[PDB]
Amino acid sequence: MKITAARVIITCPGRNFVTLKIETDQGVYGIGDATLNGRELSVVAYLQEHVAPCLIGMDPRRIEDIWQYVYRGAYWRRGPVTMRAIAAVDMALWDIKAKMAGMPLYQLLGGRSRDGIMVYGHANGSDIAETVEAVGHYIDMGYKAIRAQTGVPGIKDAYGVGRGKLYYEPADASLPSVTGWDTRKALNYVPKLFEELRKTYGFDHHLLHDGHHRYTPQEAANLGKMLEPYQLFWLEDCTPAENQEAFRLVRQHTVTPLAVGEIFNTIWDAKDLIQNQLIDYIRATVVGAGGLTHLRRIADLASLYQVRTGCHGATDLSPVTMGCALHFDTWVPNFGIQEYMRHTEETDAVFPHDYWFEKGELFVGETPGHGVDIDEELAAKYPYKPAYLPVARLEDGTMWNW
Amino acid sequence: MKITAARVIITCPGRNFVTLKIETDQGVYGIGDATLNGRELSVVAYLQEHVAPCLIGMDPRRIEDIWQYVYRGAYWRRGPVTMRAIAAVDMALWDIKAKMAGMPLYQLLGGRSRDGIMVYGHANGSDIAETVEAVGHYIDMGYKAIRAQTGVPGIKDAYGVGRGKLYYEPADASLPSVTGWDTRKALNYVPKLFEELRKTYGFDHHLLHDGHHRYTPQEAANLGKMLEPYQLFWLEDCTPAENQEAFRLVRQHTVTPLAVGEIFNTIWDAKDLIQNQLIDYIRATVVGAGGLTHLRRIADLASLYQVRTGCHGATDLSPVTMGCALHFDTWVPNFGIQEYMRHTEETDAVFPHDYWFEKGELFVGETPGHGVDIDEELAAKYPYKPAYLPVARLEDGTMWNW
Ligand SMILES: [Mg+2]
Ligand SMILES: [Mg+2]
Repeated sequence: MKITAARVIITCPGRNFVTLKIETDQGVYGIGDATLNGRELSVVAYLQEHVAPCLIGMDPRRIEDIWQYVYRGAYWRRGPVTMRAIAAVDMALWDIKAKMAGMPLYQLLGGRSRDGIMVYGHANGSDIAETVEAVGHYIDMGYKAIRAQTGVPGIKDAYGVGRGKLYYEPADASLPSVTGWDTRKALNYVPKLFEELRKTYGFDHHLLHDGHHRYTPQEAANLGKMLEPYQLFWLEDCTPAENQEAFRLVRQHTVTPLAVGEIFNTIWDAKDLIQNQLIDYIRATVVGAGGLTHLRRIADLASLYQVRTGCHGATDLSPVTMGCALHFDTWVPNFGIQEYMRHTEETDAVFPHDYWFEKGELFVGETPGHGVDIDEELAAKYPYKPAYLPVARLEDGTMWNW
Repeated sequence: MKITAARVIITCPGRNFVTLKIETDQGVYGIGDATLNGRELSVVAYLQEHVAPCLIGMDPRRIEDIWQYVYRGAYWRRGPVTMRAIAAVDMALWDIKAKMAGMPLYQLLGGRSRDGIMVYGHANGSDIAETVEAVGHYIDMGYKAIRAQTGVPGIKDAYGVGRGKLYYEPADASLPSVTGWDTRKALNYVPKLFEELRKTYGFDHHLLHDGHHRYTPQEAANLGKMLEPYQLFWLEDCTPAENQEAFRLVRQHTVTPLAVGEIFNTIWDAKDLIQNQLIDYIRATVVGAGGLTHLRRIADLASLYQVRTGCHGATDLSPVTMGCALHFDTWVPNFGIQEYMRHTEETDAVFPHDYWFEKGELFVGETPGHGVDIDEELAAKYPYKPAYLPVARLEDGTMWNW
């Protein structure tokens, strides 16, 4: 059999989503997510103008060969745009293979290792009081894990605050919004949030915090130690990690669990963080890090050091990615947790899927393939609309890490 | 002053080139290269649909701030497409600053450290005999350094062979050409090429060889040792380097100089190769690794360990890049060598530049800015044409590294 077409579909049912649909001369087709928040059209071009033309005529059953073809063949390796394109192709090909096998994707990966998939929700407030209230709401709904983010007095638009209740939509403008930041103000406030959360709700629930690249290694170590009494599930992306040695000082000084990786796109971005045992959870995703084919390798390397998966799951990852992520989560032995930000009703309608949520857990269905599809007619009713992620600047104007 | 427009210009005067032109309300403008061979339109979209809109209204004098804005602001960091876009912006802004300062770019970087810029040419042949003849031609022309690449009996289309005499144009087709490879055949043949070159021309000339990612670390060590008697200037890209530990075995076993980096896009791709002293020449370029702003940092880190610059200089790097590269080469203290593949007459006409070639050396002119400009009217006469880099497969069909 052969690939007859590899079409890119763009839609904005609440926010932008890019999808690749690989069609065959056999009839069966597969789809994959290619969404890169804030730079969506670069992937559209990468696929439409370069990768797709090469796929025509190839044998879609050869997932590994095609992955290697697009990865090595690009010559210029790795990268956000590059790997999003490769991930889209990979997801679509596994979708096709699962459909042809007549089994839901997780069965092809090795079968079910668990029943439900534990997730964490997103509690945010303008201050500690409001954030505490927010966590209680998730506890009431039956969530086992909750991420808590609070605004900080004196800081403009702290990460994860004021852009949704059951979700967080950062890309809020036609041009990047500028947010503020001050480390000292945050170091003096954040620990108090978790102190209050434990005083109010006890220690039964898993509590998470996203440091969102704001701290230096020493500052992350400082914050990590200050958070130890509160037993967090994890302190995420505490410091920029292009330099994988960045987590060394943090790991040496605190026992607060560490997580990182949502912005990683290849195993090469995390091999040292994993092998040097600097993290507890790897956050790489199916769409961000080259599909099931590559994410499997990242998860396996992590398993050697008891590092677990903690897949990123914000709204900018389409339901196609969540479907693939849940099949992955259902099988992977070293599963840790799955981030779950709820999509809009319009998004769910455009991307019919076989996965549901109940009492703090996500469940993948038994539909052959990854269980997700795209209603092209409905998708066409929501035109693309430019939306950027914010940028952060220190009080003196210094460009920082949002 | 403010940026009034950031336009992307596409042209194909012999091959594809993408250029960014930043215009200001002051009148002065600057241009930068954004060409990514084989994936050109992905960068066009990255710039046109995402980055350019953000640049409007910004102060072009703030080179560092804008670099940080586009680098950190993208959120998804690093990458071939990402850094090509950033490099284009950076080159254009330095072009503007140099013009405003009324000085050729090298003066702003710290002034002249040398007169001419030593380059190396590209000698290739279907076999050793023809390649030897080719090296002699470059020696006759006054070249001080020559890269020698030979076809290998039993191997289909060895790297750098059969696609030009004074240059090598890999992107030779509407779809990726498939070349063959066999390591044992090459290991048994390549050393003989250099043995013959030294027997024929002696040891006065610098001789280079591009391993082009074909070998494993152990095989590169083997080849490196076999090449020692011939005193090569360098053995380049001997083994894939996404894993920076890949050069360890090679460095431990041979004293043949090593070079790597044409496909790198950030200092993060080379920090360990440099700090662990695994290479002698870093090949990163102004267009591949984020402009003058970032390449300067890469060169400086290299200098700490006496590693020198050996900028990649194939035809897919436009004259805009060569102009910036020569200003960089003229100033940088740890300059090693500059690769020089000649552009077509049409390309030189579309990109008027003040640099020239003479008896083995390139020279940058004194024109304010980086000395290069683009004739938009002429550029419009050469429409974009899809062209891909080849892929390599082993004899059994295994996707390999071209
Ligand atoms: Mg995060
Ligand atoms: Mg090379």
